[PDB]
Amino acid sequence: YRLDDQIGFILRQANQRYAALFANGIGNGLTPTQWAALVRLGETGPCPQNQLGRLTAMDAATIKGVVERLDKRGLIQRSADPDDGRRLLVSLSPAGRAELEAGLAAAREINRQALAPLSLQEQETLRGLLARLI
Amino acid sequence: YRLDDQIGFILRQANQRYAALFANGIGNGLTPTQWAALVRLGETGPCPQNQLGRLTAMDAATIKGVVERLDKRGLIQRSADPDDGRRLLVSLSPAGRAELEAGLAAAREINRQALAPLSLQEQETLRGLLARLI
Repeated sequence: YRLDDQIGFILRQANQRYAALFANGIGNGLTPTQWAALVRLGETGPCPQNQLGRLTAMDAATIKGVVERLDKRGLIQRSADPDDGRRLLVSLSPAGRAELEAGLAAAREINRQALAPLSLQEQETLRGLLARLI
Repeated sequence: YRLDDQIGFILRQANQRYAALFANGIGNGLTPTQWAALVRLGETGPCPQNQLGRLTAMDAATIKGVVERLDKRGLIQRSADPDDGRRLLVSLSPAGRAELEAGLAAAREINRQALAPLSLQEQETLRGLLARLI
C-alpha cells in the first residue's frame, strides 16, 4: 500500500494540474465549473437551475452559487417556467453568450495542454477509459 | 465544443465519484486528503509539515488544515527538528499508526471499486496514462 498507486491521489493531482492550466489559460476570470455551467446553458437554452446542476455534475447548493456568481457578472437571465409558474428557468444573457464565444479558443487550448503529455491515440484511449470511471 | 468531451469535466466527475466511494467506504470518518497525509507520515516518519504537503500535493495552508484536524483526533505528534530548533516535525501517534492499520483494508477496497468498471489490464493502461497527467 503506497499512496502514489492509489487512483484517488492520482485523480486529485490530475484535477489540480487541470485547475492550474485553466486558471492560467481561460482569460475571463471564470472557474472551471462556472465555465461548464455557461457552456451547458449555451447547449440547452432555458433550463431549470437544478436540472442545469444535474447535467454538469453539480449539487443544488453548488449550482445555486455558480449561477449566482455568473449572475453578478451579468452572464445569465432568469425567467418563469411557462409550464410551471412557481418555477424559474435560467438562460444565457447576450453578454453571457458573447463570453462563451470569446472563451472558446482558450477553453480549447486549456484542454489541449491538459492532454499534451499524450499522443492523439493515447488521448482517445484515456478519454474512453476515464469516461467509464465518471 | 461539447462539454462532455472536455477532460476537465471528465476529471471532476471521476474525482466526485471517488469522493463518494471513499466517504462510503473508509469507515473511520476521514477525508481522502486526511488519509493521504496519514499514509504518507507512515512512510516518512518525522517530517516537516510543508514537506509533508509537497509529498501529497497540498500547499502550506491545505497541509496545515489537515494536520490540525488529524491532531484533534489524536493521530499525530509534533516534535522539534533536531537539525533546526526553529522547526517542527510531524509524526504519527500510536493512535494514528493504529488508525492507519485499521484503515488499510477499506482504502484498498475503495481503490478497487473506483477501478472496478475496468479490466485488470485496462487499469494498468489507465494508471500509466493518468500518471503522465499528474
